Amino acid sequence: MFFLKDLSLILTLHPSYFGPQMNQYLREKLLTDVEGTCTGQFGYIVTVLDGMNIDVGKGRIIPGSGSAEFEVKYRAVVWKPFKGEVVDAIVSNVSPIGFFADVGPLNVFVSTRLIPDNLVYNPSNSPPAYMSNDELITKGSKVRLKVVGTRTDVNEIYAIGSIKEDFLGAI
Amino acid sequence: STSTVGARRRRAKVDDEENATLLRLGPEFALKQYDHDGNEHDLIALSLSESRLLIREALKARSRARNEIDDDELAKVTSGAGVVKKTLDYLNTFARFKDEETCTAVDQLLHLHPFEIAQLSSLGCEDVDEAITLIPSLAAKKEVLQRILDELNRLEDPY
Amino acid sequence: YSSAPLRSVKEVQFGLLSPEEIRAISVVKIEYPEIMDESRQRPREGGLNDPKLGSIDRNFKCQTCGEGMAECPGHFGHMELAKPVFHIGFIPKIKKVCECICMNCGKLLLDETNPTMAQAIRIRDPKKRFNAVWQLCKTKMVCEARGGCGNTQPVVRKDGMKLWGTWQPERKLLEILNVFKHISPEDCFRLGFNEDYARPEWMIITVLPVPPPQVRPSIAMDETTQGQDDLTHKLSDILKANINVQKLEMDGSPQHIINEVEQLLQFHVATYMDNDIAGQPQALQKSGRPVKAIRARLKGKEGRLRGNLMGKRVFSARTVISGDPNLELDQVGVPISIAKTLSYPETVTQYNIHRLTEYVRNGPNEHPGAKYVIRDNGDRIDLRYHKRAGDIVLQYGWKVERHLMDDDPVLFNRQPSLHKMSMMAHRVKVMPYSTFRLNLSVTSPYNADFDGDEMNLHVPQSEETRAELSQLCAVPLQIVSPQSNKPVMGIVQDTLCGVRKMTLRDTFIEYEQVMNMLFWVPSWDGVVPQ
Amino acid sequence: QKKAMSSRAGVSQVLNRYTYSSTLSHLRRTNTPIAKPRQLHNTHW
Amino acid sequence: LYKEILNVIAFDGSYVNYRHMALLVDVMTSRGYLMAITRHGINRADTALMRCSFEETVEILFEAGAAAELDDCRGVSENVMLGQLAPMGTGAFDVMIDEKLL
Amino acid sequence: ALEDIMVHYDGTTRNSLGDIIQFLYGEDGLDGTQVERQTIDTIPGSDKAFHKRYYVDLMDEKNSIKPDVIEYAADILGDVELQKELNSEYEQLVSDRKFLRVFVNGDHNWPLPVNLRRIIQNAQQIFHLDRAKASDLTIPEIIHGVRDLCKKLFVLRGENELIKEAQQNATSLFQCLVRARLATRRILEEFRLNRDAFEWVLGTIEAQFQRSLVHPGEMVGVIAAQSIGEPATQMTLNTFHVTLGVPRLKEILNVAKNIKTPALTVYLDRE
Amino acid sequence: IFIYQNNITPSANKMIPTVSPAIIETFQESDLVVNITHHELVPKHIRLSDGEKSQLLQRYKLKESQLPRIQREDPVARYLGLKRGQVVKIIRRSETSGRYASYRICL
Amino acid sequence: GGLRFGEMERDCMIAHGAAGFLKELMEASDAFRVHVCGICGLMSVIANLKKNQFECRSCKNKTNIYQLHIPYAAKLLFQELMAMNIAPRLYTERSGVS
Amino acid sequence: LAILKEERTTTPYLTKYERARILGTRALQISMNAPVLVDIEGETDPLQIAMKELSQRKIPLVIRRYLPDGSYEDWGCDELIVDN
Ligand SMILES: [Zn+2]
Ligand SMILES: [Zn+2]
Ligand SMILES: [Zn+2]
Repeated sequence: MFFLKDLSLILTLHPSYFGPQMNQYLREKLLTDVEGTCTGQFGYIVTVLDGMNIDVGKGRIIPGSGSAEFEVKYRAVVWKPFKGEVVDAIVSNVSPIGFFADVGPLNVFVSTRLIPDNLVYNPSNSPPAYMSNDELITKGSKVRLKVVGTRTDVNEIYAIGSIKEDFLGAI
Repeated sequence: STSTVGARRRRAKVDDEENATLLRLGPEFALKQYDHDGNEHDLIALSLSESRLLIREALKARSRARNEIDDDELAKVTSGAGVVKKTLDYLNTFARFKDEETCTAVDQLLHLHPFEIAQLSSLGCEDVDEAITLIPSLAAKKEVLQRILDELNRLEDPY
Repeated sequence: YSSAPLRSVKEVQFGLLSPEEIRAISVVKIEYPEIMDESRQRPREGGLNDPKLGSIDRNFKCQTCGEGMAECPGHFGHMELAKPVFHIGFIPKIKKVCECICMNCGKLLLDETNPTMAQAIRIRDPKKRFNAVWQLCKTKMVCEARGGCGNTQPVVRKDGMKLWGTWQPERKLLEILNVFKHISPEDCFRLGFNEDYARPEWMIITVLPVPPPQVRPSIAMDETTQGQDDLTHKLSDILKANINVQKLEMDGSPQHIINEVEQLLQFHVATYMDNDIAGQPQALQKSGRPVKAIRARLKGKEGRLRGNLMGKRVFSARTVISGDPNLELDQVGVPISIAKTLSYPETVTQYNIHRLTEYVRNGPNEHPGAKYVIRDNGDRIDLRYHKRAGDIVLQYGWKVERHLMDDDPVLFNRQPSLHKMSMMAHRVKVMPYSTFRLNLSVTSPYNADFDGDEMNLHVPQSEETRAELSQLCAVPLQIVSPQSNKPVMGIVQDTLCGVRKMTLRDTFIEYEQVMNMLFWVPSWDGVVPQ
Repeated sequence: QKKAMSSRAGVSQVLNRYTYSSTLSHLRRTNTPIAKPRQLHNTHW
Repeated sequence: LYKEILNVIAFDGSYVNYRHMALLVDVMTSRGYLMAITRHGINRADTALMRCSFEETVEILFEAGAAAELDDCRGVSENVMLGQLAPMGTGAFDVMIDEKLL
Repeated sequence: ALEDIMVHYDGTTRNSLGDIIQFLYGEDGLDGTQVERQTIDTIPGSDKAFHKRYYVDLMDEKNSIKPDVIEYAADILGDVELQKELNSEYEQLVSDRKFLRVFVNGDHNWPLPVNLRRIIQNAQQIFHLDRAKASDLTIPEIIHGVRDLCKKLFVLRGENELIKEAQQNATSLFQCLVRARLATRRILEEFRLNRDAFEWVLGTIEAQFQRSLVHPGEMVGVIAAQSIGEPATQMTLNTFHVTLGVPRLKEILNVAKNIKTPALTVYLDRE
Repeated sequence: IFIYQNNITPSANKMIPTVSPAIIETFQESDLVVNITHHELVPKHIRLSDGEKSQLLQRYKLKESQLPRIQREDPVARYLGLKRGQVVKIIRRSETSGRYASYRICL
Repeated sequence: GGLRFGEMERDCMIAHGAAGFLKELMEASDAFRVHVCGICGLMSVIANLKKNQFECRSCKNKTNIYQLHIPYAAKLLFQELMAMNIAPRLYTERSGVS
Repeated sequence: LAILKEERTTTPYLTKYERARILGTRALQISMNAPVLVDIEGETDPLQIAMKELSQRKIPLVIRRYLPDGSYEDWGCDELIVDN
């Protein structure tokens, strides 16, 4: 599920920053605009590999003002959940409607309707949990879930899923 | 923004089928993606832990030319100063290995379409009935895989 | 500012609107044929123009995509025609196509099987292919049976806006579209088409694309008076010719008295796009007025392409010339009046802040002054009104529009402009009196005289624009004309005539004058020759 | 008038009034609907 | 062709430099034969927006959306029509800041 | 019809299709502005008067440079090795003379970059030369020096041969003009150039030339387009005082199939 | 190379391109009385091995079509017997440089 | 009004190789910011310039959008062509190469 | 694409258009409050400043010259001899 896709970015640069160590500023600004972004198109941009040899190529000077346009071509480590995909994360929260889990930079939520019936939502328990004929789930506990659907959002991609199939749940 | 190395010409005409573990990943992740130098290159499967390394390595040769704990530190120096922390804790509380060799091994072995070769590596598994289930794309792409599944827990670095 | 990335067109793709697309794009169902009046009440009926399209009256309103008049390009709407129509200008091809394809079936009339056809089929040229092809298939009229049903193909002819043929036995081809739709994909391509951007069928319109206000603006006579564009009519004429049609196909439909009403819509739609055809019927607007068809707005010269794009009216001024014998060759005296009108956007910089803050205080009415200050916040202060007129203390990065001053490179010209030299950059010299004062020796290049002749002046605007004007168009660079590898400016009239006299052995001058003469030479070394 | 612009514009103008000799001239004027006609023929004497 | 054009300028006392007439002469000639400088010549080569800016303006567009033509936007005209700097001398290249030397 | 025609960075005159209209603008790659009417000496005059000008014979009492011109006039008289470089040269000039008779008219006046007549007149007084006391150039100095020049009068630059050929090609005519004014005989007997002067004239011819080359960018087509139509606006529609002038140009640009005056001139046979 | 005196039959010549690889040409008599190349205006042409050609193209960065052409039924083209795809170097006198070197491919 | 910079005036500047100045048809006249679609190269885009919302339903997009600077006369050239059913697609990247 | 610093064929001299535009660009660049690499020896009009920046060949800029086929040749303002 984690990938290493070869992307690129464009940054306009004011003439001020036209010093001797410019390569440097573009690079550091690159990072400020990529590492931490999130598009349903490309997923979660989390880390830029091989910094050192980043590629800048010559940049062109926009005619009106003075800025230079650079097409920085790098490569980075990303992660974007797919439907039907199966992974497991640490349970993060938990209400009457289900519980949310955290797989990496993500948060997938499981509905009380997407669990095995014999596992009911615990009333006054701390921290609020779920009881099975044998199992018990809370914040801490580790769960392996299946991502049914995915909703692309702001600068975060959340999704939903169930543990109603087999080989899913606690471990 | 930030566009990839797949510049198609979307001329006017709404054809992006659903995404499923039917091995039908977005058009941006086809078994055949294109290299920065203008070459053809196989996708890049990155099972957990193996991911945990690529990361730890770059954050390091980074804090080099720039001049649970042993990773929280290398962060607040070479990192923009949250998504990663999470992707690092998680990728470190679930990573299934430790040595760049023990990880090399898994790959020198397993290497199926990239997504699988990875899922099999980052997901615990015992039965084929199990793997073939949590990785529903297999099923007919390898007789009941069982050997391999063992050979993993056998190189399953201790914790 | 628009967050969207800025780019330049590197390619243009042509094609024809697929009815389904026009539908998609439309923001107006456009059913009603009127304008607005909610029964006299002014607004814009959800019927025609603005049933969500662009808008009038200085009202952001426009489907909340606000922007009000300026910033909001138009918004297209549509209109489901009652029955398929011929795209006035394609009627030729639509016909040559049928001449090449069989009906009741819809496939080519010559396969790889026919030799002369192979050849045509290999001609790589979207146009000469469809050319050579038709030159073949226009003869055979037997859908020979490969594909089947040899139904004899009719010979088609053009009569007004309808294609008819004989098998004689005469019938008026309605039907066509259906046949086209069936035409095979590798066949679209066999003829001059493209399966993605323009399929043969779309040469017939189903759903009509209705263009928005900025296209057919209205011109009201204050408030309580009409004023509607030409097109905003033949849209309504069409709309009406559509309504009645349908209301004859859902009521006592006298099946052979409908067609008599279909031909009308076919026409009004021919009109709308083209109103200069063969089958006369000029189609005049109540009064005799011809009614400009869309294609009329484009015809070369005057029409958009050659009239508004290859050349437009453009920081420019023009008046009467009279030469001045005391102006450096490259200068050009500009009437104070004009300099106090034409400005120049000079960004604030710690080298000119001091002078600019002065020019600004000076206001738009003192000559060495300025007339507009623009802050980073894409907004403009009018130096002649703004309550903080004499106030303003600039900020590096702001731009100020100052009055043109001495030594500002500007493009001076006299047309007919048939020379590289009909336009030259001059040093500006603000002077009194209402006229452009140019040097004599720079007379013949423009080819002007002072019997009333006028001159156009243009003012550069960028820091480079200027440079480009002074480094290649400066009058001095122009002295040696490439067309005849010899100069192209000499000494005319008085100066010439007299220079002759002054030269003769008989011409002598005494000290008193030999002095006032040396004085007039500016470069004079300050040494009287023996 | 009507859908008949197929006429001739020029007949009847706006009498000049710049100078007296201007007005005289204007009245004593002739037209000719459109290299040989423009010539000053002999018959013109 | 040249000799004849030359003798037409020269029969008037006026002098023009070879290179000019030649270029014209050459342009007419090169495509194989005698391509006339007329609507039925140069304006008919493999040079849509362009040709559209001379004589058959509209139909030229019609049968351009008809066969779905693609325009480079390599023609001086295209760019003027677009409002972009055309690949003309001054714009027949790019200008980039060398960070290294900066 | 020529809009999109502009010299290209390789020196090709092409259009919006790359279609080469001219491989070297004007068949020389020179900008008309930097060109003037020069007179190719070699071409005109009698074979007699020609020889008495450029011919030098170190193996002869009457046809050798008098030692009042050169500084080694007597120490040079008779040298076999020198009289050979002097042959290469005189043998050249003759190749020229016959090669120029390109202009079957004999007219020796033509537009040519780098005005050499003046360029030398500048040396004339920059160093103040006396029509009396001798120069100081080896015969190798002169001859050899003018060869080294030709080498730097570069128009096209390419590494390969086809290009390197074009080089020599689109230049030639100049070189001949060059030799014509830099023949040992003239350079010493006509314009007594010192060793110094010569190294200057040379260096300048070279420099000047390089500036006289066309600039890639030059929107050539629109230029020639006007350059031609302009001197037409100044003509009369009349064909009075064979169909010529205004209507003729018209006739031509139309590639007319039936001109008013067809006519045709035929010359007798050799004899 | 047949030299028909007045004219060959339409039934006849319709048998030329019927024997490849070999190729055949037809020349009218009254059209070869005077060698056309001999003319004043006619500059010298020259053929080019598919080597000398595949060179010109690389040396000038040409896409074949971008090269000045010459007609198959061109008087000179016939004389030297060209073919669709062959190149020709033209070398003529020039009042500007002395000699210019142009090339025409044969369409 | 404003004096026209008609054809002939164009020509000259082009003769001068005065590239930029001539380009400067835009600054002294038309100019205008239109929003194209990265897919159906049209001036459809519903750009509500604030809440950034861009879109272009029918092509259902909100992600791939470009802004361009062309002479309004031209923006018009296109709206016109469309209402005559011809489609002037505007693309920001060459795909055909050469 | 590309083209080594080697095998470079174009003129080693600067076309009038190159210079004109270089000075052009660099001029507005300076007027955009950019940074200068010389001694404004009392100068204040950008085009002047740039004209100086030229004579001392300290204008960080590169001309990417295009060939009809599509390839190019990069040259620095420092390199390019500036006869004219
Ligand atoms: Zn709107
Ligand atoms: Zn059939
Ligand atoms: Zn679209």
